Amino acid sequence: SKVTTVVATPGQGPDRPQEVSYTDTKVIGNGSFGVVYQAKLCDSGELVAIKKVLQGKAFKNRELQIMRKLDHCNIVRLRYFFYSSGEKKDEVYLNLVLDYVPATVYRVARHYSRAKQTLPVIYVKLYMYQLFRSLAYIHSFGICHRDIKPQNLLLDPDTAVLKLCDFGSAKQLVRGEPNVSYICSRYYRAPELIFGATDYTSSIDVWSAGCVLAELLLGQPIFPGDSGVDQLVEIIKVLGTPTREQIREMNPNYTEFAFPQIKAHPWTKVFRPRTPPEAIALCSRLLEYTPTARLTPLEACAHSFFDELRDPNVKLPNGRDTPALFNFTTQELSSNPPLATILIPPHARI
Amino acid sequence: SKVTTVVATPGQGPDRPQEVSYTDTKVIGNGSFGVVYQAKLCDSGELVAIKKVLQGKAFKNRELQIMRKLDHCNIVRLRYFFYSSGEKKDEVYLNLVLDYVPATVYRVARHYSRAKQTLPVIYVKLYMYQLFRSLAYIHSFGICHRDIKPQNLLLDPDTAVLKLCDFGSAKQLVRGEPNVSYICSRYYRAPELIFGATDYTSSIDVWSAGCVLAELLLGQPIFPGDSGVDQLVEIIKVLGTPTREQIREMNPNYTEFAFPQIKAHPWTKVFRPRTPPEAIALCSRLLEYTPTARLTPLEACAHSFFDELRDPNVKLPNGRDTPALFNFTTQELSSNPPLATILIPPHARI
Amino acid sequence: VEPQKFAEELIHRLEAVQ
Amino acid sequence: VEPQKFAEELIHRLEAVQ
Ligand SMILES: Cn1cnc2c(N)ncnc21
Ligand SMILES: Cn1cnc2c(N)ncnc21
Repeated sequence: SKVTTVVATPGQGPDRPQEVSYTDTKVIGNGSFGVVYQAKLCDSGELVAIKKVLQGKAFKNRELQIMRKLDHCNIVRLRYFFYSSGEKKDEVYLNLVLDYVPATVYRVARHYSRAKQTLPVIYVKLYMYQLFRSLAYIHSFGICHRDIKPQNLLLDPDTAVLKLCDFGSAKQLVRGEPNVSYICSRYYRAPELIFGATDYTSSIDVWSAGCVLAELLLGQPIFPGDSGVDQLVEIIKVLGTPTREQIREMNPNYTEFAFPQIKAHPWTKVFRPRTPPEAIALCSRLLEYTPTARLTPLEACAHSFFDELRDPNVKLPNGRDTPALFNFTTQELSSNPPLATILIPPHARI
Repeated sequence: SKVTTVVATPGQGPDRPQEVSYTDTKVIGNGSFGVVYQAKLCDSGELVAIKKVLQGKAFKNRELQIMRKLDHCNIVRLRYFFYSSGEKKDEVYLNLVLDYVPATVYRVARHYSRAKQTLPVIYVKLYMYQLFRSLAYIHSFGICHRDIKPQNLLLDPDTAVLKLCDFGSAKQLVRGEPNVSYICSRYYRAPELIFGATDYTSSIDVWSAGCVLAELLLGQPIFPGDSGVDQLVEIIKVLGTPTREQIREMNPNYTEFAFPQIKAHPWTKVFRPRTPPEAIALCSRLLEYTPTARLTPLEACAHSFFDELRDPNVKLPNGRDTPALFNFTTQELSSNPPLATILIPPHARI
Repeated sequence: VEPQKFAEELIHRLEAVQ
Repeated sequence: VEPQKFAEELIHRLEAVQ
């Protein structure tokens, strides 16, 4: 086949460019941000995804910088990166070589939705548990994804391993520094962001994870809507009208407005009868108006809903064993070390 | 209250400006296009919606021109229109005074979706029937809405009358003249448009009406997806991979590509068991790959699914009588006069 | 002006639902 | 280039589903 060679720089390395060859090139994605290709490394023969975006060269790329700093089992790994050309002359293009992952949580959920089936609770636990773990890690670096949603959760069919991807909106949130309110994706945008808050924290990702969980249990997005107001009405229909204090926690500029008082809708009636009580409990501790009242990602991992995954005799529906879910490092537990008593079961510590 | 007076020009009139006063002003909508206010006419005391958009004055407004030409019982009426100012100095703003309508098909469908209920078949018929009638009318003028979706279908709670609104994307399609492919709304975009066709016809609105119908029967959008490709995959999962001929009908530039052959999914399995056979039949005649094979709006009105509405003893769940659904004019039947034999029942002709 | 207008819209919508 | 690339993406997705 047509072999392409370039001098790429390793992702997690001392910045030492090297020759890299690849073939079997084919477009597998295209957006306003750029085109995404699939390729096979001539060396290892492994499949990779090449995300090509337009770079000004005069400004550093935030995504690249964030990625080159990440190294976790639940985060898409950045193999190499390099510059080139392609669309419209006299312009530099940044190419991100990431590991290729077959499916996404979104596509799997879709299969079940049109199959009139509910995703087995076992998978909901496996996926949510890994999502929170990736969140505990990026947050430990003070990094906020700002775009958590099913489409950005890559999955390995066989291993059932989940990897967070798409860091094109990620940013390091410095306590005491403004930030754009119109961030994240529609259905998954925290209430504070819909109210135009500018001093939000990483807790907006936990809200997004809660919407994800709820969607997996419901079979469809829990808070649909075209505009922010629509979104907020969907949220209020479930959580009820927020109190003045909750409103103050989200955006004090709305404290004195007198919103109609709508009664909250019981989480039990929201989901189906056969919904695990622990799932509902976990959901209510994630989808909280007050951002500081939401569970931390590390705390969510310790929640009872994930007890089954801590069972020594747990197995995947396909017979295989569950991915490594207890290899927590010091950096991962930094936020709350004591939790290691629960996060790491006895049959793993020794 | 604070009374505002202006010299507005009547919508369906000989262009004779007059004084108009109104109060009870309050924002009820805001978008990238402009702000929408609600007001009460000092004269009749009737409620109206004022859509204020930015106008260059150097270019005629397509929406205004299209609206001033429309006059139907199933189309939002344009009361008056005038110019003024508001946001950012030295700029002219066009204000559209339209009749105010309380709800939308989207909001009603939403109520049922979170109530775990299915919208009563009677309403599905009433709404779909009126939607097609508004389509038969605008199409008779060679006008294509290009943005049919639940949110643009206004409803009167009591009368159950439906009015099509939002003509900000409407355009007169001249046979043999290019047009933007990225038109309509996501979930409701015809296949030809997703394939980037530029010579599409008004039949794209009929596809959108079919997605609307399917959503009302399903309880959720039938073809979800973030991008076009995602949309197309959802469509293919239901209708099956399109044949070369169907592909040629949509966009000949894709004739020779060899797409994997996926088996169609039976419409019976798509909806729930208790779904009226006539609804499913109507749906399959609307959601057709070949745009020329789709039923015309006037033909859809004659479909058997709407027989119940032609029953002399038909009534609304609230006891009231059904809106005027047989007052078809010559202009409305122009497309296919003979159909008047079915469209207008015996207990109405005389 | 932003809060005031956003609030008005939200209030209008909530009054309809409730 | 547009058709070719769009087609490639669609083919890639369909092969996964089927
Ligand atoms: C769109 N897109 C971005 N990253 C990836 C990946 N790692 N695998 C498959 N697709 C991707
Ligand atoms: C947003 N919007 C546009 N037109 C209308 C209308 N007639 N009634 C209520 N809302 C509207």
